[PDB]
Amino acid sequence: HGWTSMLSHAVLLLSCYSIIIMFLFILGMPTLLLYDFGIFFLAYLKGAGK
Amino acid sequence: ELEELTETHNYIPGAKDDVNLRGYLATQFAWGKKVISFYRHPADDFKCAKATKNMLGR
Amino acid sequence: MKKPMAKAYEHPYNSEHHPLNFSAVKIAETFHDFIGPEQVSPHYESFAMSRKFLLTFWGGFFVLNFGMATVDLNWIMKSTYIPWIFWFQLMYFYVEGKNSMFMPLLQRFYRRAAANEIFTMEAFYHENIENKLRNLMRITKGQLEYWDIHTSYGEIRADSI
Amino acid sequence: MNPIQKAWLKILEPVSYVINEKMAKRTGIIGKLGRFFAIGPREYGVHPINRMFIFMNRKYMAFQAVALHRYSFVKSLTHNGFHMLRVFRHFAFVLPATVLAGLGLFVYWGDDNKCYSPDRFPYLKKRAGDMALPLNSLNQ
Amino acid sequence: TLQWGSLAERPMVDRVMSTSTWPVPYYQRLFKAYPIREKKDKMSLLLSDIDIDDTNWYQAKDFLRGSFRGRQIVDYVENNIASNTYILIQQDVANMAKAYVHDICG
Amino acid sequence: SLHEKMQTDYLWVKDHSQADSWAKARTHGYNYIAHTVPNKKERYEMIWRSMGKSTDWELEKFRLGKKFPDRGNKRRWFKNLFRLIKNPMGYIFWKTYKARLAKPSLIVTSMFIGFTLGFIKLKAQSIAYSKKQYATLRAGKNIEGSGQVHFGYHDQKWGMPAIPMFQLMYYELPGNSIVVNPCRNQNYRLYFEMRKKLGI
Amino acid sequence: LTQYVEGQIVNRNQLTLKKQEDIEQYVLKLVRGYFRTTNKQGLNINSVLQDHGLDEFDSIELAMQVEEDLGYVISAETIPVLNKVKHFVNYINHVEQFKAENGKAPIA
Amino acid sequence: PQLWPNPNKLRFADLYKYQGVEMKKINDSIKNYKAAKFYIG
Amino acid sequence: GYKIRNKSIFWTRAGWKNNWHPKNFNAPRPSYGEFTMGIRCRNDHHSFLRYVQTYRNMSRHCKQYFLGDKQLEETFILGLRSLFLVPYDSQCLTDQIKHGGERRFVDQLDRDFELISYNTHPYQLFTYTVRNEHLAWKNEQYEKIQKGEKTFEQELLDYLDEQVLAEKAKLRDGQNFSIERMTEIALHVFRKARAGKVRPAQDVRGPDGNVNDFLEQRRPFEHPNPTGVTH
Amino acid sequence: ATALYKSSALAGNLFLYAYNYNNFTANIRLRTMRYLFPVVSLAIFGNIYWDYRSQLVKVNLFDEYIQARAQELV
Ligand SMILES: CCCCCCCCCCCCCCCCCC(=O)OC[C@H](COP(=O)([O-])OCC(O)COP(=O)([O-])OC[C@@H](COC(=O)CCCCCCCCCCCCCCCCC)OC(=O)CCCCCCCCCCCCCCCCC)OC(=O)CCCCCCCCCCCCCCCCC
Ligand SMILES: CCCCCCCCCCCCCCCCCC(=O)OC[C@H](COP(=O)([O-])OCC(O)COP(=O)([O-])OC[C@@H](COC(=O)CCCCCCCCCCCCCCCCC)OC(=O)CCCCCCCCCCCCCCCCC)OC(=O)CCCCCCCCCCCCCCCCC
Ligand SMILES: CCCCCCCCCCCCCCCCCC(=O)OC[C@H](COP(=O)([O-])OCC(O)COP(=O)([O-])OC[C@@H](COC(=O)CCCCCCCCCCCCCCCCC)OC(=O)CCCCCCCCCCCCCCCCC)OC(=O)CCCCCCCCCCCCCCCCC
Ligand SMILES: CCCCCCCCCCCCCCCCCC(=O)OC[C@H](COP(=O)([O-])OCC(O)COP(=O)([O-])OC[C@@H](COC(=O)CCCCCCCCCCCCCCCCC)OC(=O)CCCCCCCCCCCCCCCCC)OC(=O)CCCCCCCCCCCCCCCCC
Ligand SMILES: CCCCCCCCCCCCCCCCCC(=O)OC[C@H](COP(=O)([O-])OCC(O)COP(=O)([O-])OC[C@@H](COC(=O)CCCCCCCCCCCCCCCCC)OC(=O)CCCCCCCCCCCCCCCCC)OC(=O)CCCCCCCCCCCCCCCCC
Ligand SMILES: CCCCCCCCCCCCCCCCCC(=O)OC[C@H](COP(=O)([O-])OCC[N+](C)(C)C)OC(=O)CCCCCCCCCCCCCCCCC
Ligand SMILES: COC1=C(OC)C(=O)C(C/C=C(\C)CC/C=C(\C)CC/C=C(\C)CC/C=C(\C)CC/C=C(\C)CC/C=C(/C)CC/C=C(\C)CCC=C(C)C)=C(C)C1=O
Repeated sequence: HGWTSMLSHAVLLLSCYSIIIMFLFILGMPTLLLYDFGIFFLAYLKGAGK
Repeated sequence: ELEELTETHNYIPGAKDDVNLRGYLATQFAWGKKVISFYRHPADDFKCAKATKNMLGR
Repeated sequence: MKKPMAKAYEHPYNSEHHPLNFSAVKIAETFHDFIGPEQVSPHYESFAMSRKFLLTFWGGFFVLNFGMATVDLNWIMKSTYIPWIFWFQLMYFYVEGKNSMFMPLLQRFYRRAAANEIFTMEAFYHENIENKLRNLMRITKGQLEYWDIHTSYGEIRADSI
Repeated sequence: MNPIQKAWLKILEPVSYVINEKMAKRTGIIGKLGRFFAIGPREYGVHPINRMFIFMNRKYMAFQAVALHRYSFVKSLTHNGFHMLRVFRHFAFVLPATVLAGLGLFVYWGDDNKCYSPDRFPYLKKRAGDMALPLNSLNQ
Repeated sequence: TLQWGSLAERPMVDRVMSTSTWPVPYYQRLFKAYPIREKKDKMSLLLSDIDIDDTNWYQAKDFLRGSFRGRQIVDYVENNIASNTYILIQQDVANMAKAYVHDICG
Repeated sequence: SLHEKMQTDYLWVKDHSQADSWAKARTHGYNYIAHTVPNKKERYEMIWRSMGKSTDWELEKFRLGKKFPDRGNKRRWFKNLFRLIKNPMGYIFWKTYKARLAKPSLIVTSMFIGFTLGFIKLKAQSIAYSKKQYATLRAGKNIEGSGQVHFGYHDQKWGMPAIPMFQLMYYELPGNSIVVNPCRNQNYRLYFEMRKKLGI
Repeated sequence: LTQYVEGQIVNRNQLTLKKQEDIEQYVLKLVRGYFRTTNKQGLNINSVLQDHGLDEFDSIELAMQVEEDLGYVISAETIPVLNKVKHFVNYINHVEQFKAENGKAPIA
Repeated sequence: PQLWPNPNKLRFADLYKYQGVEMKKINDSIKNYKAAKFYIG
Repeated sequence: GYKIRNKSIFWTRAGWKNNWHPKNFNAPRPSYGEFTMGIRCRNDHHSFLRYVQTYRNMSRHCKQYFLGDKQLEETFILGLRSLFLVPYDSQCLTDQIKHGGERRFVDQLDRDFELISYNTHPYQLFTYTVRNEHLAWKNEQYEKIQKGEKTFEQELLDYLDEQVLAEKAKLRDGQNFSIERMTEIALHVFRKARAGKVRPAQDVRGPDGNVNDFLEQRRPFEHPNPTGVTH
Repeated sequence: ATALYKSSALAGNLFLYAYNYNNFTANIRLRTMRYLFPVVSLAIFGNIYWDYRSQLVKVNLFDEYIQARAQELV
């Protein structure tokens, strides 16, 4: 992050935003995966009922 | 041909080369030694998913 | 001679200075127009060694210039102590310590060794391609031997009669 | 050679005649002085700032072509065209939106261009001759 | 060696001359200057070691049709030669020898 | 080609001196000598050979003759300065090509940029503190010495250590965030009421 | 309905065969005109295109030329089965018979 | 070949009507400026 | 010349020169009908007909801008086939590709045709430039032949015909005029003709080791100030 | 000065599009810029002209008030 020292008043501005970006899109990866499974998404996770 | 690789977004080096000799020279000591598969596009995704009677689709 | 076509299709949105499609080649051309040609020195000695005394003056002039201008230089030296200690102790192993301690981490060397071998393959490009052609020329010369036999049949048929 | 250089030539056409034909060959010092200020094609007349733009424009444009050329997030929702499982489809429009936001890079540069500067403290220091003021100067 | 001199005289040790001239210009040329992106009259160097293919007979017809004798050769080959390809490869003298025994009987 | 001579002259500068046109003034290489190169003694032998061929190995002719400086090196420092101003990045690029053939790691490059930009940042704050002292001086407080490293019985503030620990807890005061209170806009209520009273 | 021919715009004409002998003579002329066809005189009704230097892609170019001359719209499912001169003749008959009874062109 | 322009041995009228590779680039940029009249307008 | 010395240059974790099915952890595994509830897969059996239609589209949409040039159309066909014959002749086992090689190549060619339909594919722009440079040279020859003048190509052909007569009239001991001797006669004329033209310097170094550029002007300094334009 | 700079920077974007007109118009990889460049430019002009217009209205209200109020106090 050294090359961004003069781009703002915070040296870690890009790092502080990226940790939030990394959190939000990683949190959305499982959500989009269940959407891809469809209505059967529970059978993809646990399998058949008992 | 370099513009064709760029305009079709085939920006994985050596993907369309039958013998990616440059890819072998770069991975002579790489972990999990492998070269890119032939004509692999960086956007294609052939992942599947199935639901079985057991958990985790097993 | 039959009259050929006057011209082919002329694309209305493609030019040499503004090519429609992109590649590193056009960027490389504009880059060398910017940095200009290689600044070749015509002299017998390099510029630095011929003006060491003069460059030393101007080197110290700007040091004094910054030193005379910076009235709070001691505040900057003290403010730099903590990051100087921190970043050097943190990155010592990854830069230098790895060369004699736990792990070598030869990833960057592998990239030098492969490029050094490619430098040699490019230097011997003419040799390697010429050997590949010697085998293709051998195949071509072998096929041209059948025409040499046929051109003598007329002489053979005449002398046999 | 550019139209601005050719426009200078028509204006300096008589001056070039006096320097190149008369002064540049008379004798002695007048000859050396006329041959030094000779008029003609510019030696080392390339403009690096022009060339810096052409290079940076081309390199940044090749990046725009990559960031803007993405597979659609909307088209992948139905699982009927080219995309069955795309766990990072919600990232498809970040690069395009980021390049489009780069159009206001120079429009909104610095603090004065993002707000009404006279309501900010730094404007008071500039009108005071770039002088330090107490932080509550806008209130008093 | 690893001890070549001071830092200021580092660019000095690079030049190697093919003549006995003194003093020697120190600068070692890195690349060849390419001021104008001129389209070279030279043919492409990609056409180096490509095996025989369709472009060979297609261009042979184009150059043969520039002659009167070549126009007769092309027309007879494309009409009256029982071959499943234009990439003619002679691997035997069967068609040659049988054409001579059927001709020298006279 | 057709436009080669015109373009090559337009792109680069040539040497205008005719220093070597005069025969006897030409140097043998004894004006600017390389001292540390591994072939140093071969350079001196070629200089000696050049001096011997000029006098047919009767060096008494050289002792009696006039010795000249290297006129070809005249005004060389000015000529490099003008090329640096003409194209500063092109001059820096080619003068550092051989040095940039060896590229340090991403860590070393980041340390160079970080410490360099961090030093400039402290210099900018040091300049801003000098404006504070000038405002203090004009406000009626005479200043002995200078700087903010107080020798006496005062608190000092050294400046943010350029490490992520302090850069997460602290951040510098943004002057653009000090604003006029928005209650100023409520004075416009006086204008709206006056316009209605005057029948505007 | 017009196309460029050697840089000149020329009005293109369509053919209507509707007869077995006209179909065989057209197909033979079609295949003989293709620049990859070998042994043009040895080409008969029972000639396999593979025996004359033609592959699956050359059959597409031949079918593409049928749509130019006859005005057909041949689907991609039909092209890979046209591998003989006889196959082109029977297909043309099937298209004309289909249009004579169903009153419309075959599905494309 | 021997009539190619020389920056030293050049006439004033020839320099004014040179039209070299620098002008060829500009004329290409001008074609883009003109074609963008409706979009910018 | 130079050969790669590492004997393990083409070794991968999946085998020698394996660029069709690289080894990774998530390997393909079979599915059993009786135990599978539902599945999400994008594979299908449509690549064959899509491969046929793509060839027809690329061929027909490129011929729109050929202006009826028959030789260019036939040349383009040979080039188009070389693009579609890649999976049939490559060393890579295109039938053993990870997740279906047929689907991968069809989707790859569809990206090419999308550019072709817009007349923006680099192979198209390269074809127009190459053909324009070729027709300009053919038109130069046609204008010289209509004027009764002899083309530069005919002058060499006539000059080379008289060189063979002169060599075969003096070579009476042997009477086998090989193609090797015929070649070095033409190359000796080609080098002399190429050196006669005012061409830009192609080789880095001239007869000496020095470069042949405009920048390769060193001491001694013997050029005066640049002179201005003449009136 | 702020409204003039931002107007010149917006004019710089119009030159960047004009200088690269053939690539932005014919190359489909840049279609999103071709489509949404006029939308962003209108929003930029909207902000520039909004700030100038609102500033102009506030100055006129201030000028007309200090004149009316001064006469009442006289
Ligand atoms: C604070 C926020 C908290 C939440 C965080 C997350 C936010 C939510 C966003 C998540 C994504 C939501 C968007 C979903 C889009 C769906 C679009 C759609 O509808 O497509 C259809 C699609 C179904 O189609 P398909 O699966 O592709 O295939 C279907 C087959 O073809 C069909 O085969 P079939 O025909 O055999 O099936 C038969 C039928 C069978 O259906 C039945 O079961 C029948 C049920 C009984 C009906 C009543 C019967 C009454 C009987 C009456 C009898 C009368 C007769 C009496 C006698 C007659 C009298 C004369 O099945 C169906 O057809 C129904 C399927 C569709 C059901 C709808 C599912 C979506 C409902 C969502 C509701 C809430 C949405 C709010 C969102 C608001 C917007 C923001 O729906 C889905 O895919 C659902 C996917 C859901 C996955 C996402 C789950 C994410 C997990 C969320 C919880 C996470 C908790 C932990 C969070 C941790 C922190 C993050
Ligand atoms: C009256 C005037 C004359 C009318 C008649 C004439 C005009 C007729 C129409 C002419 C054409 C109109 C063009 C559009 C229709 C095109 C039809 C078509 O087939 O195109 C297919 C076309 C084909 O794809 P393509 O050509 O390959 O590429 C398309 C694009 O390049 C890009 O494709 P893409 O797929 O990559 O784009 C993806 C992007 C597309 O961009 C958008 O659409 C913006 C989406 C923003 C809204 C997202 C909604 C999220 C769920 C909300 C659920 C509740 C809704 C309630 C909303 C209340 C609002 C207060 O969306 C995303 O990025 C998805 C990820 C979003 C990030 C995560 C945010 C979601 C989570 C939020 C959580 C926070 C709240 C949690 C708690 C909630 C409270 C409890 O795809 C398109 O959709 C084209 C869109 C083009 C943009 C149109 C607008 C341009 C800007 C105009 C000014 C703004 C107007 C729109 C404002 C929208 C409100 C914000
Ligand atoms: C009665 C009423 C009238 C009273 C009059 C009283 C005054 C008498 C007038 C005449 C006085 C001189 C007598 C005749 C001398 C002739 C000697 C000769 O034959 O030529 C030798 C000398 C030989 O030069 P060269 O061989 O061609 O090349 C030099 C070497 O090759 C080296 O070239 P290089 O490339 O390696 O660069 C190194 C060079 C220079 O390189 C440098 O580093 C110097 C840098 C200076 C410029 C920078 C200054 C810093 C401040 C500004 C910053 C610039 C920023 C630019 C960049 C922007 C930011 C990035 O080193 C030198 O210093 C060379 C200077 C000459 C050698 C003398 C011994 C020098 C040691 C003393 C050094 C301290 C003085 C330095 C002054 C330098 C002026 C050129 O030529 C001259 O000195 C020419 C001077 C004659 C000019 C005549 C002008 C008309 C006279 C009347 C003027 C009226 C004035 C009224 C004043 C009123 C009272 C205040
Ligand atoms: C300086 C001496 C005292 C001054 C007296 C004057 C002495 C006369 C000589 C002065 C003239 C020359 C000055 C030195 C030049 C360096 C020598 C040289 O040329 O050798 C060739 C040298 C090649 O190195 P090599 O040894 O042949 O092979 C290296 C291998 O790659 C890999 O090698 P490795 O694996 O063995 O190790 C990796 C690394 C070795 O590891 C390191 O070098 C550690 C570097 C860590 C960062 C150090 C930051 C320095 C502090 C600057 C912060 C401001 C200073 C004030 C604040 C702190 C106060 C202490 O390699 C190197 O970097 C080699 C350089 C080591 C020696 C030079 C280090 C100088 C540091 C300064 C020392 C303290 C000065 C205090 C300031 C005094 C002011 C009053 O050229 C280089 O490329 C290295 C220079 C640094 C380049 C890094 C990349 C910079 C890219 C910047 C891009 C952004 C620019 C944007 C453009 C700007 C706008 C247009
Ligand atoms: C599916 C697989 C995963 C996906 C694969 C896809 C990845 C795509 C790769 C494509 C590569 C990027 C292409 C563009 C880059 C080209 C430009 C460039 O930077 O090359 C540098 C180029 C190559 O460097 P190199 O010397 O050859 O070394 C290469 C490698 O380091 C190798 O040399 P080494 O072996 O000797 O290195 C040893 C290594 C040894 O490291 C280790 O053994 C362990 C490392 C553990 C890290 C511990 C993290 C601790 C976190 C604590 C955080 C606390 C504070 C947090 C506060 C946040 C808020 C609370 O330690 C290092 O030195 C690493 C170097 C620095 C790494 C920085 C990023 C680290 C995280 C990477 C995230 C990616 C994760 C992927 C998942 C991988 C999972 C297996 O060298 C240059 O510097 C020249 C370029 C000038 C750059 C200067 C300015 C840089 C800023 C602009 C860069 C471009 C924009 C930003 C792009 C991303 C840069 C960070
Ligand atoms: C520098 C600035 C920019 C930084 C960008 C990042 C640069 C990263 C450089 C590439 C490194 C990538 C490492 C990948 C793993 C390589 C090793 C390997 O293949 O394992 C083989 C290994 C090793 O086998 P081997 O045979 O190859 O090596 C043997 C090792 N020796 C020689 C010592 C015996 O075998 C395995 O199969 C183990 C698999 C473990 C998987 C570990 C990686 C999991 C994470 C990867 C996915 C991350 C995606 C993140 C995307 C985030 C998006 C939001
Ligand atoms: C649209 O897509 C995009 C690109 O295209 C792909 C990009 O390239 C880029 C990258 C951007 C760039 C590469 C451009 C970078 C330029 C930057 C940072 C600023 C450039 C600044 C300069 C060149 C300095 C010039 C100095 C000044 C203007 C100050 C002095 C004033 C001057 C010279 C003008 C006087 C003022 C006037 C109003 C008169 C105007 C004069 C004229 C019009 C004369 C012209 C005469 C003729 C004959 C044409 C982006 C961001 C982008 O979004």
